[PDB]
This record gives sequence, structure tokens and C-alpha cells, in this order.
Amino acid sequence: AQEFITIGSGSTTGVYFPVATGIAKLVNDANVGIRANARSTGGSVANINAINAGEFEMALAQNDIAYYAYQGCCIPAFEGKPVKTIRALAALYPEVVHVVARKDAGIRTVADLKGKRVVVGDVGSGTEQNARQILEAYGLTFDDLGQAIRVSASQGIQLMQDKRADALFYTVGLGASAIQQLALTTPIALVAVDLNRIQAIAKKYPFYVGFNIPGGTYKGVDVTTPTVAVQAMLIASERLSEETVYKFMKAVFGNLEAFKKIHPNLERFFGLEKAVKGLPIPLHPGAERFYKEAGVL
Ligand SMILES: N[C@@H](CCC(=O)O)C(=O)O
Repeated sequence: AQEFITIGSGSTTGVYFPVATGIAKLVNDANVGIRANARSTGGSVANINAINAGEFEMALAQNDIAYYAYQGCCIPAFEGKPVKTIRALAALYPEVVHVVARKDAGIRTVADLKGKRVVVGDVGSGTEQNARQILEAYGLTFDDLGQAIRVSASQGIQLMQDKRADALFYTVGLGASAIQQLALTTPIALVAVDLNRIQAIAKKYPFYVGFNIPGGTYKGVDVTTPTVAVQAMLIASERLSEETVYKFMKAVFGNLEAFKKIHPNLERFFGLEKAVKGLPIPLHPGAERFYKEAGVL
């Protein structure tokens, strides 16, 4: 096809990557004049910066990060430096904050992370921002950690396996390959995140919702873990034409069955009505047209 669209995602072993890869496949197989490809990246912040720079046309990103970027606030990457070019295409599924600790590492709560070697997320990840915020809720900062490691998901679980890291954060949909792998190769435990503590700073970071990771989701973790979650979204540049986005939406979301087959999180959590519910940034004109046509707006 002649209109090229690159979709920013995340680590190859996270959920954004397989989802973006699946979306690109649906668009390319539709033969509608669009040539799409998914790019692995550090995550939400890197993706939004790439769209702002005109390097990516679309990307997956957390709703909280998208809001901070659009409004130009809350986090260093966007404080006083708004990215008004991003638009929402659809809300997708919940991204849960996973706090994974090696057993016998002396870590039972977030407070125990003080002095430990922790993988806080990849460079340019939304994960790193959530990690800083959660630590703040417990009165800590990255300077209280023994080491704040920033690497990809694959690299992070390798460090855990080799005992070069004691804990790892990952804001990601349930069932992420990286987390499943980590649980299978290493004796781990999931650290809970107290919603009440998070609520104490909800005025600064208002997007967290309570979420329970069901016991048995990951190998060796049979107890349910109370934590928090944000929402994964598909975003795009306002520079894309209304018709390009519309055509794209039809090829991707036109056949819900085919779309949900891309990943278990979509099959489990995706819905057209929820796709336009409580968005943090404006909908792209082409998406608005699609949803109106679908009778959702
Ligand atoms: N939400 C994560 C990425 C999760 C994923 O790759 O599935 C981030 O922005 O860092």
C-alpha cells in the first residue's frame, strides 16, 4: 500500500507489541491502501514523544501518560511541554501494575524496596512513571532504592533470573509473556499495592483504579494480589487525515471477532462502547466518524 503507518508499542514480550503487530496484520490483510508495521519501543512516554516528533503515526499508550502529555503536566517528560497533536482512537484493556519480587529477597511490601536493586521500567516507559508514583505513595523515591534499573522486559526478567535484580515493576495487561516467563523460571511473589495509600495522592495521579490479579494467573503465585491499574489506549497523530483513520478503524474494529482474537486481553476486556468511555484526550475525527457510524456515539 502507499500510505505508511508505524505503530509504536513496547517490549517484544509485553502486550502492546503483539497487539500492535496484530493490528498491523489486520490492516495489511485488508488491502485498503495502508501499509502498517509495529515497532518495539520503551513504552508510553517514548511512543508519545515519537508521535510528537512525527516519527510514528500511531501508538499504544497508557491513559494516564496520554493525559499528562496532552495537558503538559505531572511528569518530567511533559511538565510544561504539552503534546497537543495526540488523539485517541480507542480505550482497550486494563494495564495492571505488577510489582514482582524474588522470594527470600526480603521484600514483602513496597516499603521493603528501600535499598534493593529494582527494575523500575524501560527507558521511556509508562511503567517507570507508575513506579515513581507508587513509591511516592509509600514515602520513597528512586534515590531510596539500591539501584533503579531501566531496561526492556526481556532484559529485566533475565536480571531477576540471574539474581542481579531483586524486584521488577511492569505496568502491563494480565498474562504478559515476560511475567509468565519470569514466574516459570524464578521463584517469585507479587507485592500488593494499597489502594488507600494511592488514593492519598489521587489529586496528583487520578487514573488509578483498584484491580486484583487473580491467584493462579502466574506460576507459583496462587494468592490473589490487590494492586492498581490504568488503561491501555490506541492513539494517533491529529496529522493523519480523517478518512485515513476512518478506513483504518473499519479494517481493525470492523470485525470485532477478528480483532479480539489478537490477544486474550482484548477477548476478555475489549468492547466498542467502553472504547469511547472516559477518554483522557480528544477522539480523532476519523474515529468519531467510525463510532457514530457504529452507533456508539
Ligand atoms: N504500559 C507499558 C507498556 C506495556 C506493554 O508493553 O504491554 C508502558 O508504557 O511502559
